[PDB]
Amino acid sequence: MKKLLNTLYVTQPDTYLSLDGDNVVLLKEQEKLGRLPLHNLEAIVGFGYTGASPALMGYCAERNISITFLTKNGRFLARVVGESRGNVVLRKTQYRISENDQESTKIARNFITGKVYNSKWMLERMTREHPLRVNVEQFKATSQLLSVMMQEIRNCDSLESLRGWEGQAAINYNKVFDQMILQQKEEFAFHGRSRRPPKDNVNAMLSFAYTLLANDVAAALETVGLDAYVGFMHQDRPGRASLALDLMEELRGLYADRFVLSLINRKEMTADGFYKKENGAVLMTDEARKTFLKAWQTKKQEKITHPYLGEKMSWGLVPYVQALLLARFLRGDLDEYPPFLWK
Amino acid sequence: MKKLLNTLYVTQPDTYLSLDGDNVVLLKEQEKLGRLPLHNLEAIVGFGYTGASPALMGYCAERNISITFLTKNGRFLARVVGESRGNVVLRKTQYRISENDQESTKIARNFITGKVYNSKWMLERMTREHPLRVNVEQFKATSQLLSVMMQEIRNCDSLESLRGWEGQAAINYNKVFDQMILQQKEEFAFHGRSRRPPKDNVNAMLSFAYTLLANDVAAALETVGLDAYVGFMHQDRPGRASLALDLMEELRGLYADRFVLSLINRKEMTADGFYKKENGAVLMTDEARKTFLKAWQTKKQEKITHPYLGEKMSWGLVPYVQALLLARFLRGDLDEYPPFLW
Amino acid sequence: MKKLLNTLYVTQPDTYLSLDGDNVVLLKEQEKLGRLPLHNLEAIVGFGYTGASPALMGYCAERNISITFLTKNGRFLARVVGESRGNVVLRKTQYRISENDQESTKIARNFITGKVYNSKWMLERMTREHPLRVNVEQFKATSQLLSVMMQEIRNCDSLESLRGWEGQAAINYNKVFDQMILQQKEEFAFHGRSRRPPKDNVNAMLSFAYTLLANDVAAALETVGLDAYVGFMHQDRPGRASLALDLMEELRGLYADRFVLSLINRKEMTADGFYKKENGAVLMTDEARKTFLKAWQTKKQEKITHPYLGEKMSWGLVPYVQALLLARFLRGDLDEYPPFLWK
Amino acid sequence: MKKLLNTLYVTQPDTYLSLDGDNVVLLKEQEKLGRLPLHNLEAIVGFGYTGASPALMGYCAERNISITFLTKNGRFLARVVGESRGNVVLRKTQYRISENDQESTKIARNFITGKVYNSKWMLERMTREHPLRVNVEQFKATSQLLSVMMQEIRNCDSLESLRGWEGQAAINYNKVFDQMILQQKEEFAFHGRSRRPPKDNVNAMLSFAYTLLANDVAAALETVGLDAYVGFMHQDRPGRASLALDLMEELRGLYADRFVLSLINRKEMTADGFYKKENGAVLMTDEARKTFLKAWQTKKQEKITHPYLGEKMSWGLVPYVQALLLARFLRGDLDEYPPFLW
Amino acid sequence: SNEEDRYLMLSGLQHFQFCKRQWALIHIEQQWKLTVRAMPIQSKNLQISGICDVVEFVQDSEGIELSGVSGSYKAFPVEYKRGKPKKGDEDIVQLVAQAMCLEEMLVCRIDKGYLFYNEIKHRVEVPITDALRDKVVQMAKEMHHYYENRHTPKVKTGPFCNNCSLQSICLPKLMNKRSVKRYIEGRLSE
Amino acid sequence: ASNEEDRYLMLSGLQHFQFCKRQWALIHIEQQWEENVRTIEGQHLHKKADQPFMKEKRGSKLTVRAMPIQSKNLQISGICDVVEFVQDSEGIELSGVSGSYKAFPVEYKRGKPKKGDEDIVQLVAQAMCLEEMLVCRIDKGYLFYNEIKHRVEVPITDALRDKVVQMAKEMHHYYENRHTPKVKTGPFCNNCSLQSICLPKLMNKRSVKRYIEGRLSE
Amino acid sequence: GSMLVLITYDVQTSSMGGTKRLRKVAKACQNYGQRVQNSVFECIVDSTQLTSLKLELTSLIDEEKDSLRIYRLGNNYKTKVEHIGAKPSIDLEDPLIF
Amino acid sequence: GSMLVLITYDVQTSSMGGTKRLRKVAKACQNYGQRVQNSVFECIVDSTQLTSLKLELTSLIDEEKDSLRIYRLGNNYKTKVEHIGAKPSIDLEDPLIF
DNA sequence: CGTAGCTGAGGACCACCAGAACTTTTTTGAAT
DNA sequence: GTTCTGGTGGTCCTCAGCTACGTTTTTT
Ligand code: SF4
Ligand SMILES: [Mn+2]
Repeated sequence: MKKLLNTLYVTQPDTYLSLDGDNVVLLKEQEKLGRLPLHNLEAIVGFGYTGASPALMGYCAERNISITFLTKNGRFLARVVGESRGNVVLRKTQYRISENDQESTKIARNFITGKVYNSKWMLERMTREHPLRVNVEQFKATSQLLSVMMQEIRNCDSLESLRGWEGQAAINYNKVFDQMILQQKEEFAFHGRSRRPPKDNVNAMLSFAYTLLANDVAAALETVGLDAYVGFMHQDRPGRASLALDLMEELRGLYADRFVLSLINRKEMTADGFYKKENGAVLMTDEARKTFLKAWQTKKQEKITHPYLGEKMSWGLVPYVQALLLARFLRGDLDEYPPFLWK
Repeated sequence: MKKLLNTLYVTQPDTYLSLDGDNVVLLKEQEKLGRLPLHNLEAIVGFGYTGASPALMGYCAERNISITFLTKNGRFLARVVGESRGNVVLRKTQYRISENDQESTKIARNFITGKVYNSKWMLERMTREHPLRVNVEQFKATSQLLSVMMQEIRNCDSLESLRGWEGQAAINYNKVFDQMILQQKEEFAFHGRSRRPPKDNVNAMLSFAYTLLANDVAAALETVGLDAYVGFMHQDRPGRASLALDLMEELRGLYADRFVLSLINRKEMTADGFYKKENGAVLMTDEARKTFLKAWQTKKQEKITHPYLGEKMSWGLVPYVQALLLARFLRGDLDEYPPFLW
Repeated sequence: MKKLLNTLYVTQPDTYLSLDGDNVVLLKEQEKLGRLPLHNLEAIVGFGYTGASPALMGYCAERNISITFLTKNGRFLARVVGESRGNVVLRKTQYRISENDQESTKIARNFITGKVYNSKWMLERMTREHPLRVNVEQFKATSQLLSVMMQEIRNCDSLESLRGWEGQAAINYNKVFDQMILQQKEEFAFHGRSRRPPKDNVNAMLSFAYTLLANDVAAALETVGLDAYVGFMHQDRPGRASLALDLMEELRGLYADRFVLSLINRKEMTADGFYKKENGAVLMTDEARKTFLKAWQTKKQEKITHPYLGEKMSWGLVPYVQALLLARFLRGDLDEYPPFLWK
Repeated sequence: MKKLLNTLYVTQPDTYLSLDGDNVVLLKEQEKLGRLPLHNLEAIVGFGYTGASPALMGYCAERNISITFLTKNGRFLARVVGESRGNVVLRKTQYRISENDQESTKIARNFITGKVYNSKWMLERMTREHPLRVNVEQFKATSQLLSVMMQEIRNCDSLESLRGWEGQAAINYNKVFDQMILQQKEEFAFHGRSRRPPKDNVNAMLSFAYTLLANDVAAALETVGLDAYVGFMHQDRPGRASLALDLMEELRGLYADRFVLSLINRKEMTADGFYKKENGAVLMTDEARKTFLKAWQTKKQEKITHPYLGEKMSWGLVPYVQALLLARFLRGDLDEYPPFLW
Repeated sequence: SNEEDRYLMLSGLQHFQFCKRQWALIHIEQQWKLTVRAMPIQSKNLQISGICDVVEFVQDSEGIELSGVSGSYKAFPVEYKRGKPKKGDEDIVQLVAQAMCLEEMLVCRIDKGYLFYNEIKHRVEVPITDALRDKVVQMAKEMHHYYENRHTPKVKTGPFCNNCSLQSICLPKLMNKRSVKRYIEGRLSE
Repeated sequence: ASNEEDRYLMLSGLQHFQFCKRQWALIHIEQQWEENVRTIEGQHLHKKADQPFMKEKRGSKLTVRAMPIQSKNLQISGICDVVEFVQDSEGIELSGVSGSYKAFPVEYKRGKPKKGDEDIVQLVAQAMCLEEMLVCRIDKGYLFYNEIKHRVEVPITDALRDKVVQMAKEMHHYYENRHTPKVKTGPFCNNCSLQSICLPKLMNKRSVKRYIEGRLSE
Repeated sequence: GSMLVLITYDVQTSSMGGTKRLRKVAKACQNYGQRVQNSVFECIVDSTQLTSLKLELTSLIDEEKDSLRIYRLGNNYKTKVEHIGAKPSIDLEDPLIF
Repeated sequence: GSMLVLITYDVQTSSMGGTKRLRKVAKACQNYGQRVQNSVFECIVDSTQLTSLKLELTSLIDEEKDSLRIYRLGNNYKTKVEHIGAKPSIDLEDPLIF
């Protein structure tokens, strides 16, 4: 369907894939929908319960193309590949850089600058939209502080110091996080961070959302051969996806916090879906969880543009290609990893 | 300590694989050839245009069931690889050791020690129980040559020079391997190496045996949790299952070659088994394939006792257990990785 | 039903024997059919696929009344008994007499006397009703020969002499029996006598009827308490019921041979239902055997009067009664054992 | 060598038995109560008012499946006896052996030897385990006397004399038997081995054990093809199937009395389950009888060895083999019947 | 004039080739071309009866005439006896016995015999000579001597005794025993 | 360690460390898990007892199950099986109801009472966690064992608390070191579920040197 | 050795001899054992009785149309047999006090 | 390891949810072993898998209305099973080539 | 009463047909 | 391409029911 950087994508379920001559062909119960070339492609990524054609796999593997089958929601199912496997030098270089400080700090500072870049224009955009009920001067002052820390972190090379500006920026964003609420302030309030046993309502939402993101971005690295358990800014620890968390930082704001804001402001969910715990903790409800997942699926289908390339893409494909870029950063002619500088 | 689950080999063409509950179902245009429980399988080897629905691939990947595709004569058409587990420290340590030349050189020392000991043991067993029909004196002389070379190779510290000695030892061993024509006529005589084309007999069987051994070594190395694409031996050519060959090296001396030789002397196959098209290298038949697979699986159920572990286990469990002995060494448990000295 | 000797011979099948007060009641399916006292009864013998009231058998088992159950055909099944009554003395006396020889010779000569009397009277009768086409003065000469047989047997005293003088009359019986056949004489003949693989059909019919009568007499001997495999005339042999063969040699006249003669006469059987296979044996067909058994049952259902007791009864009871008198001889209630005699 | 089979105690009154194929079916006014195969059922025992179809009686009798009817509290009535299955020579030899005093006294000698030996050793063993509850010395003395009896029992040739000696064997043991009991001396009012056919408590159990043993032994003797309840050695006085009692004299002292004593000692039933009639007779309640039968069968199932060669057999086979040996005595195999001796 | 009593079955000739006591256990204690079949055959000089399983009458010029049909036929015997060919000649005895019975029926001599092997499905050919017939005559008269005395013999148990179905009645162990005397003295001592 | 809450260890590792030092290493370093009969039955018991979102009260008392509880002194987080709240005017008022209630933690296991501490350790540590949430002190603990279907009482003493603190510090050090220890074999590992992994048979025997040198020389 | 065996049949009722063969096999196996489930009978037999049952039962059923399976457990069958439902069985080593 | 285990079940479809119960039990039992006759399955499992299956079934069926039996034939199952009819079963330890 | 021969009347039981769908934390869990 | 759910239909399976009868030359 859509080709981008020598890779083929398929998004619509129930669409068979076959080979005709030297070209790939999309089918849908004996209906021909498209035909695309294969001469210059590198890999095929599918999200349908298709199965493809065995001749297609044989030919592509004989020509050093790796096919990757996933599900219609974004899990990882299988990787059919010949002897190349796709990534060998890529993974070995990733692990070699994972023990070196300067390049890891470069990638880190790219993460910080991109995400807080995006965050501060989000603050500016929400201030522009709603001047009546928002004390915009405080947000403006925080915006100038954010720009100052932008300029200051643009020339930093120490990991612990970067963690420090992460701490201060996160505290500031927390102190401004309270005020983008505009409706049902009676019980939906934000008063800090509780990753473990969630407390005070909305917190729980964020945590769950974050988890989903990790899985999604994990699959992204799985498509490119990058390891999803060895982080650069985060440290490697068993049972935790360090690199997935590292890459999730930019997508945290728009794709999680803006999502929960769009959920709450439209009265999609209320206090009836949140159950209480005797120690004060807050729990989730089966119908509430299913409605949350349905709204998440609805939001995943939105079609937006890509700032760095301009090609139209859906949200569900954004984390993948970006990780691809990171892969192309490890082995490629790209000078620096391009962050998701989105306005 | 496992069960050595069974294996499935599909030969009929245009066979389709579906998953129902936990059972694998073979179809051919809505006509079902059967269904099997998946709690008894380890590997599925498809032949020809074998289409597998993605759900089966994912289910067999998440429970460590290897699926391989071969077209007609056991080539490297494809494999199947799944997602990751929580073995971060193991892979980290493996990469760190691979980065350093010295530990890799000791690992190569042990591998070539397995080479020399297993080769000398097999050739001396061949010489011992056999009368003047075999060249006893030259075999013994090659035995002392290998026994001389083994001390020197035991204390090597470079990869290129060690590659030199292993190559020359392989040539020396082939110089005596060129003789095994005891109970078979001259049409099955070994006449050198042929990498891509199975031009003559025997070598056509050799290619299939090599593929069938490699596709099991890779499955075992995926079972242990290790990553088998950064080799401790050979030049690290990108895009190859490096550690698969790395580990199957020491197995190559007894797992497939001895089976083929025993088959040839037992005359389990006949010259009519292989047919030839205009050039076609040398091709095997459906009967030949069935007989080879049946004999392979029958031999895989043989029971031995492991020398180092001193325990009774099925012979087909050499490649897992052997590979398992590597993983513990990656945690510093032992001082070096033990070879196979059967 | 109740014979004068203190035994019940209930022969109507499908009859329930129940106890009323101290009396036996015979019920034919819910209707009070018969009533009888129990003051002096010694044994109860019941025929037919039937039952017995548990109270009745419990009551009778106390007062030394053994209850013998035989099926309606004549096979002997069971003997419900308390401590065995009137059997051990009979058995020990039987074995003692068998070891002895003089009393056995007396019994054997009595049996032979009965046989020759039956034969002589049958010959006299036959020459009486049909003195038309038969050797008549020869039959009178045979009658006087049978009278001298009378005299010699009644004053005979040796076992070997008794056997020899028995054998002497057998051949005269054989010729006169061959002379007996009047109707359908053209195709059925008695030119010879064959026991082993009976040649000629008449010999096979004789063997068949002998087998039936032997089985019936064996059941008769067992139902009173006497062993059948130890004999008085014949000697010891395993698997052979010698005393049964003694009663055979007594009773093989009126009840056995007349049946075969009447079957041959009256056109009740043709040679078509008979076979001949390579030696002279006649392999009976299914229909012929069915008719033979039906005729045997019908003749068993015939009504006569016992010559000695003078009481009306059927033919089927004739064997049992005879055996009973033999028991009454060994227990000491009688002085002799007349099968068919004046005395 | 044979296999022991079950029995079948029908306790529900107003029942009925029937045949169907090779199965026995238990009926009660046209609603079935069960069906059991007849190839693992070596006896049938009826209680109260039971009936049977003549076909069932015939089939059981000719296939060695003894029937037996009892009333209310184990009163014997109307055993079922079938045909004579042959073996005329053995029966003739047995009948010849009777009426002669020499051989009869020999077999009586062996029988009484067995009885006295069993009684002596049972008493000696009892005083050997626990001496504190009993007076040892008296027991010892009795053993001595019993030992002397042996010689006299062996040194006699007249049936009248041995019978008289029987009385002494009664008078030396009965008085002792009172102190066999160790518990419930007040609950189980016990007046010695004194017996009353109307029963006086702690005699109902003993009578029940005697009845069951008598039925089992009669069946065992009639299976082998002879008769020893009115036979050669015991008295001829009628109404007493007691040579079977005489064949179990070596057993009733051990097999029944020891079982009753263990039952008393182990507190397996209590005086709550017994009661007394107005006339002075005593009866056992239904649960008590069921428990007693369960104990009897479970005891029968246990395995022991034999004095002859050590071959394993259960309890229930001890009577049967004791029958078989007797026949093997009358065929000239053994010099004289070797009795049961612990 | 009862000649039937002195005649026995032919199968009892087999059991004197194996476990001599078994014959007394069964017969005494009483406890458990043309292809003609089931021939009742009796012989007087050796005084034995039985049933021959199969007789093949084959036409030839130099044969023996049969009753009822003119010409000359041989009467080769065939018996179905499963098992493996065995050295202890347990099956040839009944073959030679029925052959010589048939020959006594006609007073002549033949030297041919067929036998069936069911487990191998094999045809086996056997000639006969004087050394077999003399042994058969001696064995038959010795059998009569045993039968008329009602005597049960004693034989060595052997390894085969775990195969005779009468092992619960044959009682093999009562061959080499210490006798009841040792039991008597043992009970005296103890 | 985004906010120091990421360095939280499992309660379930304590029991594994106490029994087989390598078993805890296997479960919480290399992320391995193999199941046998006993652990399958125990998991079934746990999921049968894992039925949230309902409360039963008998007039005075109430029960709560599957509590996500954490403690910062040891920095250990986990989930408790059951805690029973009893009506008494002694404890601190708890959110969700009215009045003063006292807490008692009880957990369910399937097995005989163990000669060692093992199981009780968890409740000990559990107690600490609760005292960090409701701001109170607990000296009473409850257990139920299903194999004997029996209730066992445990007090809470300071020596046990000190031992738990010591092992918590030691296991934090082990986690930071990424070190798998070695422990004595004994008859422990015949139901040790991961038996085919921590290969205890190879520890007590001789090293690799002498074997290969001997087999190479002769 | 008097061991436990289990016999399961499955006879086609559609053919010409369906009903008669079904009835005859059911009645010819109920003699030797007991019904624990539909088409599943279990019995306690020695070697000889089982051989006789096999030879007698291999003739009632018709091959190429019906199926019949015989499973032998052993003399220690008390430990390799389990019943979990609500159709209780009766054992033949119970003293059997009806 | 890998002992042979035979499972049989007789559920009641006259009940309120009989049809549902039968379908669920059939599907649940099919996941581990083969079918040889209607209402009987043969499977090759170890103690772990047998335990899992037993819990699954006893949680799946109800008591008081249905019956279920389980047998284990041990490690030597090859020389204890005999077959006569025409319903063969594919063994899972032969080379298994399709 | 027991042994066969046929009905008939409900239960068990598996293969199809059509239709609507297809997403979720992190924590406990054995040892004769 | 899979899971689950109703719903249908034709094949195994046992019990209840009614009619109609019951015996054979003596081989392991
Ligand atoms: S098994 Fe031995 S004792 Fe029994 S009949 Fe055969 S030879 Fe005689
Ligand atoms: Mn607990």
